[PDB]
Amino acid sequence: MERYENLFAQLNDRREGAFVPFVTLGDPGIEQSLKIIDTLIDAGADALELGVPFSDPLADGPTIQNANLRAFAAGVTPAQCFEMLALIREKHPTIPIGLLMYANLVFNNGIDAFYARCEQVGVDSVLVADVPVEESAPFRQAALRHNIAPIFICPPNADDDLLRQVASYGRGYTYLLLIEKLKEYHAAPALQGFGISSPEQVSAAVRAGAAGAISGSAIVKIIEKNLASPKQMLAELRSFVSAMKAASR
Amino acid sequence: TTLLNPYFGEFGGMYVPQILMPALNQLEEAFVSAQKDPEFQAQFADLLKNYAGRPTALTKCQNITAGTRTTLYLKREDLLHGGAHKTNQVLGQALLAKRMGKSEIIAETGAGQHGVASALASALLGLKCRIYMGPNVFRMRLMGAEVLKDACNEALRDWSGSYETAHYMLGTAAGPHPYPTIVREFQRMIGEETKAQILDKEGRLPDAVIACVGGGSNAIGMFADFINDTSVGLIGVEPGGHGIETGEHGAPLKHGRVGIYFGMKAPMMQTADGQIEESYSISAGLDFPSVGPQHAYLNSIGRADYVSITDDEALEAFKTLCRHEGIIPALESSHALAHALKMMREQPEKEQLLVVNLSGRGDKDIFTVHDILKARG
Ligand SMILES: C=C(/N=C/c1c(COP(=O)(O)O)cnc(C)c1O)C(=O)O
Ligand SMILES: [Cl-]
Ligand SMILES: [Cl-]
Ligand SMILES: [Cl-]
Ligand SMILES: [Cl-]
Ligand SMILES: [Cl-]
Ligand SMILES: [N+]
Repeated sequence: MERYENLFAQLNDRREGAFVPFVTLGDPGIEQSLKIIDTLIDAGADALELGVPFSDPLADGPTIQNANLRAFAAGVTPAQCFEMLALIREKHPTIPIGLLMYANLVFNNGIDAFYARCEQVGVDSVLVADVPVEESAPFRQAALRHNIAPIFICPPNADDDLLRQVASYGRGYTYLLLIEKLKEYHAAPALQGFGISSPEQVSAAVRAGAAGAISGSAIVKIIEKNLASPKQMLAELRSFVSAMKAASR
Repeated sequence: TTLLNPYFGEFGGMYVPQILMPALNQLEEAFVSAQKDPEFQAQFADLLKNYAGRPTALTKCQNITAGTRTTLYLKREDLLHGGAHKTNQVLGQALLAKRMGKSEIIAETGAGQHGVASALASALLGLKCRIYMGPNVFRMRLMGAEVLKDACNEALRDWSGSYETAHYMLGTAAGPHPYPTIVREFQRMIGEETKAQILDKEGRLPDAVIACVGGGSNAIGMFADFINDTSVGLIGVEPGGHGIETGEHGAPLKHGRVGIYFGMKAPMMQTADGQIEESYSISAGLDFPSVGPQHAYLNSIGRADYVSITDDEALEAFKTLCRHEGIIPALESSHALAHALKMMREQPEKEQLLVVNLSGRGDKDIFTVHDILKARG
């Protein structure tokens, strides 16, 4: 499939950017996670980024770390995450679905088998949080063999060598934390994922030349605040995502 | 791009978020520079001699081996300032921090030995030291320090946008390159002295050198200078806990599977679906779910052999050394002594010259051992 390319071609035709929320799968539970995700799509997310709960989330801030313990406190396993993903894709055929993974879950039972399972359930991209581009070869290759876009993080410090590696190696989108040199090097469209919390920041990223903005923790925040209020969780999620996406048009 | 090979065979690497690669590259370049700098080597040697107390003694154990054909020596890292081998490499990493123009230190610790090692080195060299997830707590505070597998996840978090100012003082020969290499090279005087000392006393190399293995720093420190001496056996001793059969142990190298965690590809204890399991040992210092990649490599090629020793075997060796040599060993170190005692006792007419790395002293363990002895009766 080519969901990311079709999405960016359509967003360009509409002269708008992407808004992509992150959520941890199974947070606070499988049932309510599924409803949370449908609310985000309902509210107007252009793509998703979904986390699989891992015993040691090294690259996660405090808000993200709490999401994983909530999911473990619910019993969420990687196998249950992949059944969730197949159910999400069966309801939503065109939205791009990206996974944010830790390397051990990808490597555990074979790298190729992991990306094969991603292709089977209809995942579009995988970002492996603790695999730098210098270590990425077997992951990139297995991803491309199963029509999965390997996503790379372009950090703020990135020198020119890293820019050309990220531009050459990534697909789908470039995870940004620079825009002109990525475009110059024909990189995947950049999504700013650094401190995306306000509709103004979405508009400021599109104006900077980015294709869109990833809000990697603001959604997780809204979930954490309304645990004893599932209905108001979904209504608060809906209003925020709507405000962020309107800022992209 | 790196100056040095980040892998030992298939094991090792730099499996960290992209944002930490500049810190690792900076550290590797400073280390390579420092190893060629006679002034750095002289300053490190000065600290090891005049502050830490090197060289440490090599103690013969005639009382323990009487009536057998085993000769047993203990390399006395328990006599190092701070009470364990950890002091060697925190002094070197603290000098590397200063070489890079840095003035803050971040660390974590299980048995407290490394956290207290990080605190004392930081106090001596004027570094601001902050420790995550540690008696030991009061020592670190006395020494001016602002104070778990997740402990190892605590510091990386800060070292994130910190490394321009601070240095992460990793406490064992594990983690992402260059740490397994740096920690080996800053511990290898253990084996260098042992070789010179055994030669002087016995006129020949040991038949085997034996060391406990958590992450692997005291063992690789003892092993390194003997790796090219093909007749010298290298024996690493992992914690068997309550027994490998119970699953409550710390022996991933023997009973575990390769995975990727803590910045490295290495054997680890993990669930069937790749969650990192919790280890167990009577000794907090061996309570580590993985092992340094050079040990995994040395095992894979057959150069080093790895065994396990249970809590009860370690306890018996602890008591044996106390009563027959008047030395109170760390419970970590008692695992290595226990395996040597087994080599002797199983084959008492085998002629063998053995060195046990006595990685630390066991004052820290006397409460723990007292409660077990009393609970037994
Ligand atoms: C983990 C720690 N120490 C472990 C230790 C060990 C195990 O660590 P290595 O495998 O890196 O030597 C061995 N001997 C002694 C006296 C030790 O204190 C710590 O103090 O944080
Ligand atoms: Cl859809
Ligand atoms: Cl693709
Ligand atoms: Cl190299
Ligand atoms: Cl030199
Ligand atoms: Cl020599
Ligand atoms: N261990």
